[PDB]
Amino acid sequence: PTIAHGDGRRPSKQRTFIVVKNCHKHHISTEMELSMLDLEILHSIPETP
Amino acid sequence: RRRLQRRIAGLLPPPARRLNISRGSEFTRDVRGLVEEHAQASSLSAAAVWRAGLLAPGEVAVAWSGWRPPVFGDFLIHASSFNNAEATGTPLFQFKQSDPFSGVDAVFTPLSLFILMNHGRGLTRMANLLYDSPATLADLVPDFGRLVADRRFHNFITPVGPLVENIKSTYLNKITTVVHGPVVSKAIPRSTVKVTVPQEAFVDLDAWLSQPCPADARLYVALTYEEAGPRFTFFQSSRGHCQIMNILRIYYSPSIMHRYAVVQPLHIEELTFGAVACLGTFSATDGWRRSAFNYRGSSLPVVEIDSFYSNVSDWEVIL
Amino acid sequence: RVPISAAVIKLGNHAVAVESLQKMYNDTQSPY
Repeated sequence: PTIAHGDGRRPSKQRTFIVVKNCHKHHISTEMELSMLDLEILHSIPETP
Repeated sequence: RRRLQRRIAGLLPPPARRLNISRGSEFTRDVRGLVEEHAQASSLSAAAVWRAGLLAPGEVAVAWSGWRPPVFGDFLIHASSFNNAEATGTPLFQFKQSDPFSGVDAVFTPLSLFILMNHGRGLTRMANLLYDSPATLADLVPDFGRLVADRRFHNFITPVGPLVENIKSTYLNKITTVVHGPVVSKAIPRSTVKVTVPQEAFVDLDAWLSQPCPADARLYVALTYEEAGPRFTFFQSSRGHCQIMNILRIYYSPSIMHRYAVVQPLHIEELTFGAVACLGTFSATDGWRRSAFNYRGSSLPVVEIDSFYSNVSDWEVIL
Repeated sequence: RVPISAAVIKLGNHAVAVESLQKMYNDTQSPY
């Protein structure tokens, strides 16, 4: 909104701002390992205590 | 010996090489079990991990098939030495730095590899538009003039294959590249990746000659030594390495006598006319579809080799 | 009738009000 002046000025009309904001994209990651000795026994089925 | 039958039942059946379909409209579960390949990425739950079968040893199997998983080269580079506006599938070149311990390597796109050759003396407009200053690249090679002068620039640059992952860090960039194997992007929507080589640096060699059509048409990168500074050209051929050095000597036949006529090789080390190296294979049918690479200002033509199997080789000298 | 949102202080016998139009002027980007 604007204020109306009584004095002689070059007066401002109805201003309106259109502002946009864009998203960030953060790509978080790690790199864990798993030994092959602990994957062959995982996809097998034993019969021994 | 009865558990042996259960172990061999777990071990025997390969994926079906043939399957008698009746109609394509029915889409039976047998032909779905044929055509399905296990994935490589899934959500972080027990059901998704067990369904994609990532935990199977060696190769993926839910609870060998002619597919090889790729290997990834992990490279740390300075953020100034690389342009983050590069495409994904572009072949890079690690330069072997001369320090004993570095930590930070030095890679080069063929756009960035052009401006090491340009200074001291289209494609060059885009190259100078991407990287503003060559001096921030011409110190990565510490002694470029000597190394070009004694013709030992081919053994200090080894190819590394195309890029797949480029995180946009601020000081020290980490890029990932496929040094060997099936080039496929590591994105959560798994999208394909096309090896991009700029057009003026990529001259075809099948159509340069102008009937037995093979499948694997290799892509050869070629460093040559010119009086106008060295050049990095790219050659696509459907032939053997034995064929490729003969036909590349025939292709460079004017340039060798050009370099000989303007400069006499006064010493013994200036005889080598650079070297070549096989960058890997791709399909000879739908190879090298032409496309464009747009920066913010300009656009150069660039070839787009699709479905590349990267496989580097050592340098074979041209003479 | 309506509450007038303006703080009132006591100075002896008179209870004068204190109000700031700053916020009513900054939303027009004018010089106070």
